[PDB]
Order: sequence, then C-alpha cells, then structure tokens
Amino acid sequence: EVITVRVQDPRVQNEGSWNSYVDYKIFLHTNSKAFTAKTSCVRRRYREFVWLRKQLQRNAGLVPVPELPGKSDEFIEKRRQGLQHFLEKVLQSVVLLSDSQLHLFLQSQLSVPEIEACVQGRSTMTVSDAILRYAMSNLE
Amino acid sequence: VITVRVQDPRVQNEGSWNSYVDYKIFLHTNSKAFTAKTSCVRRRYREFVWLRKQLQRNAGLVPVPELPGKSTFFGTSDEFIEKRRQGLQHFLEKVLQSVVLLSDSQLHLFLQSQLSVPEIEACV
Repeated sequence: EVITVRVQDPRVQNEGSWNSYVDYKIFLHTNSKAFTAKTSCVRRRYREFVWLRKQLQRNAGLVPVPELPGKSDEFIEKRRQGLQHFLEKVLQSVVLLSDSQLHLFLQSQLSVPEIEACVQGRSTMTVSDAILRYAMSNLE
Repeated sequence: VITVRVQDPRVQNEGSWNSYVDYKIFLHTNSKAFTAKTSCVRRRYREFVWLRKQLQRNAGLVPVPELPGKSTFFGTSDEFIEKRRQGLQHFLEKVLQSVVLLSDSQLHLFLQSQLSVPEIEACV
C-alpha cells in the first residue's frame, strides 16, 4: 500500500478584510485500504493543523507526534514545506495513521467542530455488553 | 456516481438513562468536475424511522424501501448492531436508486446536514 500527500497552492481567503487568512490545499493520493478516497483535495488553515496535532497527541498516548513549523510569499512557502513534511511524517507512524480525526481532516471538507461531532461516545465494541444493551433500548 | 456507507456504531451518553446508539452515514459522491465530495453525519435509528415516513409522504405512490425491524434474531448484542448497520446501509442504497426519493430535500438534509429532525422540519 502507498500513500502520497502534498500541500500545494497557498491562497488568501477574504483579501484585505480583518478575517483575512491563508489556507493550503492538501492533495492526498493513496491506493491503501486504510483510506477511502483514492484521490482527495481539501483546503486547511494553519490553525486547523494546530488543532489536528493536539488531537493526534491525545489518541497517540505515548507515540511521538511530528512538529509543525512555528513563526510574505517566502514565509508561506517555508510553512507550506513544513506542513507537507509534518503530514509525510504523520503518515509513516502507523498508530497516527489509524486516527479517525486525521482521516476526516485529510479527506472530508468537514469543519473542525464537524469532525469533533462525527467522533463522539465510545464505539459499540469498546463498551460492556451491559452499557450497549442499556443504550439499545432508548425512547422519545 | 453516489456511494453511501453506514459505519462506526457508537453509544452516545454511556451508562446514563438517555444512553443511545447512533450510526455514521458516509455519503461519498463525485462530479468529474471536482475530485471527491464526502459528507459525514451521525443518525439514531429513530431518525431513519422518521426519514422513511417523510419519504412516503412526498413520494405519493412510489414504493419506499423497508427498514430492518427486530425479527427472529438469536445473536449477541454486537451482532444485532452489525445486522441493523447493514440493514440501514441497504435501505439508503435502495433509496438512492429511486430517482424520485433521491430528489427529496428532507433526505438531502438527513444525509448531508448535521441538523436535528425538528431543524429539518423547520428548514422546509
């Protein structure tokens, strides 16, 4: 199985107005049975990556999570490479690769809050066949 | 081409009385203009029950696929969840092939909005 991730095409959304910001296109080309989309295209702010790293650190327990680049056109390009490097490294850690929140971040044009939603409460397997039976009987 | 999978059953509100199970609906489409459109929403079974009744109203005389009830089932818990999960996916797969049902706005909100049922009844 082969996974390719490039971070291309930096663009300034909302030119000149105060909520001006830069997002980056994340092109994920896979043929891996781990992922769903075999080519995928999503735009992500830097602040979204900052969230993603904090989220990877929770689920990864004690597995090291690659660093992000801290702190125009030259800086944008330095960060662009840094973001690509970060994802390249993340996709090589098999534990991190299995994070559902990462899978939604990379493939899914969901917001961060929408990803935090699509992931809630324990699965119906990682729970006592008693809590699951209590769940199954609910009402109006 | 439109693809729908119903995956990742989960228990929201573990142990407390308003404990319940919802299912992730992954709707993956492509126009050849773009690359891949996705979409991810969690839905209770009772939400599907509503959706079917709503599809039947607007569909006039077009047959609406069946949902999985509780029938002759001897299995484990985890087994029932998985039987229902397939049943729900089957139901949506069938619904998405009926061109009339596919054009229901309430279905489009159910599959692609993170709106409540009452919020969908409002938006319409």
